[PDB]
Amino acid sequence: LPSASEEQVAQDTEEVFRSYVFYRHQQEQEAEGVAAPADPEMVTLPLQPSSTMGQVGRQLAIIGDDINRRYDSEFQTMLQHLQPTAENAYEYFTKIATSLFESGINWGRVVALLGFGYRLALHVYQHGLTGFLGQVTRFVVDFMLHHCIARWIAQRGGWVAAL
Amino acid sequence: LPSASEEQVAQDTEEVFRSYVFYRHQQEQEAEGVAAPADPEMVTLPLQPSSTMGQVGRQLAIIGDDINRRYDSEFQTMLQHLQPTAENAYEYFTKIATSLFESGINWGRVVALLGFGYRLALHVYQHGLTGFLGQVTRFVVDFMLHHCIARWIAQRGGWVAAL
Ligand SMILES: [Zn+2]
Repeated sequence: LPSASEEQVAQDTEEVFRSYVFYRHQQEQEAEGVAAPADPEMVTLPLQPSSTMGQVGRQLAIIGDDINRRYDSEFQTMLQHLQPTAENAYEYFTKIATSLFESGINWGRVVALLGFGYRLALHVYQHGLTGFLGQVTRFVVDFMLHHCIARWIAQRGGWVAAL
Repeated sequence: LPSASEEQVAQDTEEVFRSYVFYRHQQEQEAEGVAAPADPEMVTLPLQPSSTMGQVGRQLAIIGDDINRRYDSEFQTMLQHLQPTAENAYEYFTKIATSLFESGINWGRVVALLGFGYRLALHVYQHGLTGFLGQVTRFVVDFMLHHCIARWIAQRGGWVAAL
């Protein structure tokens, strides 16, 4: 039977990324307590915990905690310099996302991209750019569609292959 | 010989919309003088006046002056209520763009979409959201790609068919 198409995977990315952000933020609160950076937008976003995509984004947040520390530490330092406008956010997002996939696609790099979206969203919020988390979501969804990441994931069996 | 593909047209939209915005803003300055709403972002954006897409966006700005007055007057009134965040801008953009093409595609509706992008960009700038004109450009480019407007234009002979 047919598994998810490129188009279905590309649509699914919205929910995977929202779920990743939610559970990653929850994990950061668990690990850092009152030291965790505040972003109420990441607590209140749309969530369907029991859905397959909700489960996938959660699992990527969990495994990301252990495999993404390298990509992450740098992201934090290399974002301190970004200005809170939509254009600067887009330009930075696009340069870094492009660099992550220059030598091909793998699951660790997909998780890195989700984590970079997370850090970017958090940074712009901390610098006063509210109402932008949906925009970072759309940056991620659209980048993965047009840069053939959704196609690659469909070829691996869809987002469920990440469970 | 092959004319522009869907993909080529979709890419061309960036330059068409930037050129439309530039020349429409110039026309508004010519018609309104010191009454024209200020948006320096629309004067300094990237422009290639002699290119085909630069010529097309200019022509759409000119013919738009006479055919878009209906769509426009309403846009101005119905945007007064939009809040300056990326999310609200996206949600409004998407609702209105969707409504414009619900009963199909024609050139007047394509110009209406460019004009709505113009008004939205101007509104959010006037309400303090700077650095967002590229974002409205990307809303327009991506909407026209995924809503098969670029495909329709390719079927008409490409953006040059609008000259
Ligand atoms: Zn797209």
